[PDB]
Amino acid sequence: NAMKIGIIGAMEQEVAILKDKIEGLSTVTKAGCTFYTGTLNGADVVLLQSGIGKVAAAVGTTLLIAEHNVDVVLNTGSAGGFDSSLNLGDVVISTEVRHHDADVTAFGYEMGQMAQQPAAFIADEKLITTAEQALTEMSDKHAVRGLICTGDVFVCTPERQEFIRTHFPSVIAVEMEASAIAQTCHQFNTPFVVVRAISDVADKESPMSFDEFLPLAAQSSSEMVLNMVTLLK
Amino acid sequence: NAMKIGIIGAMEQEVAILKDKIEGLSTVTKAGCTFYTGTLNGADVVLLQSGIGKVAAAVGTTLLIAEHNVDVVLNTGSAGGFDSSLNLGDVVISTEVRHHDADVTAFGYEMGQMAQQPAAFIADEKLITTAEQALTEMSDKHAVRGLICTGDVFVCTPERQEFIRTHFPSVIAVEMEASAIAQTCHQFNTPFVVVRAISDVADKESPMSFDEFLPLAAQSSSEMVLNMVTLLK
Ligand SMILES: Nc1ncnc2cc[nH]c12
Ligand SMILES: Nc1ncnc2cc[nH]c12
Ligand SMILES: [Ca+2]
Ligand SMILES: [Ca+2]
Ligand SMILES: [Ca+2]
Ligand SMILES: [Cl-]
Ligand SMILES: [Cl-]
Ligand SMILES: [Cl-]
Ligand SMILES: [Cl-]
Ligand SMILES: [Cl-]
Repeated sequence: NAMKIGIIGAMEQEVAILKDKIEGLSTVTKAGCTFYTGTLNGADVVLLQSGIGKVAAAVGTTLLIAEHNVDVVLNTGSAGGFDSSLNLGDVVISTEVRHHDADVTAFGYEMGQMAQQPAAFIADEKLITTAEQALTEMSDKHAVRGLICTGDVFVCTPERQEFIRTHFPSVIAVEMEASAIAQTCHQFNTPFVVVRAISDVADKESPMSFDEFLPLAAQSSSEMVLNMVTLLK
Repeated sequence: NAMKIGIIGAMEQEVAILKDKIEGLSTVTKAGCTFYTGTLNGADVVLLQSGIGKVAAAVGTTLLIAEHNVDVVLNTGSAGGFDSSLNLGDVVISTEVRHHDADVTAFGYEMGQMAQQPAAFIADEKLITTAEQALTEMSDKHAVRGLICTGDVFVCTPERQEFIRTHFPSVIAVEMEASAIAQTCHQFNTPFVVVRAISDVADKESPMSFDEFLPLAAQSSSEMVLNMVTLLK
């Protein structure tokens, strides 16, 4: 018996680096998802390319846990930076994750809290400790640990930035899958962590420059995840 | 072999009427979802209580299709009315569904279209025909057929109604799961239809009157689904 490590990225570029390192690779496709199973430095992994956004991530995470038998989930890829200390390419590690675009305050929930869910999804303590160790193995890579907020939006306006900061002042980064991954993992009682890297600062120029910085972000976040899975073997 | 009809409702009250009609019932729970399997007037059904919101609906729909082997999906329950002809308790039938809260327009997608997804999810022609025949079997029940818009929000402010109407002028009703169910069905190439009923008109009065009319909405939409399953079996 060994841990089975799920790794989730949304986009082809976010998974390709890790894909090509897997040994004893097998491939499955289902519901628009691709699953690459094998070993990464002797760790048993299942690497999922989910697609973008909350529903795609939830579909894929569900399959990853229910059909691919993973024990923990690591979410890799790019994110939009909100913490002022971040630079492009820097790592972000989730302490917790929230939906920035959920509002059932009608019924007394706090902003971001989905009905019947906790207000925040707490990343696993052991996986955070593993992420810290993984970061030390990189060459002078800066990270920030903190709240990651997700919505079905690529944030690129000052108005949407101000809404998010009004309700989630501690937010360090935004993206489009983490809270779906985290919620699904909560429903399945599965440990998770998000270890992404910054592609942009979620401003008006960001949609145009995303593509130029995605390779950097994918490289950083992939190097984190490779170091983590090796630590977990 | 017979068609296996999946039926999805978010809340206990949305599934309770149908649950008690099932014959040869068996129950299982997974990931915060409850699945009620048996027959409804001789049709093979799997009735899912998913939970509220897009992620919960996606998790449940994924299990319903992948693990419970359903061939079609009917989404039941309550919705907030937008079309001016709708009264409390009236039925809404989806022609198509969109995410009202998705925005990746800066990458060229249209409003509401998720990246890597079609702009709208089209309800199945045969299931819509069946819904129309079910509606005729009711005693003088008014319905509107049209676009249903989903988001992770219980809509109850004029500002949010105005945003939705600005971007989706043909919307007939809003709710919190349909686009997740429909996207998941798209990904699984599974037919779907939404056949909900009106609990409120998505205004400032709607948070505190929802509960009074949820039983009415559950009654109408359950009667539609029961009529449909008899026809589809
Ligand atoms: N600005 C942004 N908004 C949402 N997701 C991402 C992912 C990278 N940049 C982002
Ligand atoms: N006003 C509303 N907004 C979202 N979903 C529902 C479901 C019933 N009424 C609704
Ligand atoms: Ca062992
Ligand atoms: Ca290789
Ligand atoms: Ca560019
Ligand atoms: Cl890509
Ligand atoms: Cl920090
Ligand atoms: Cl209920
Ligand atoms: Cl949800
Ligand atoms: Cl009509």
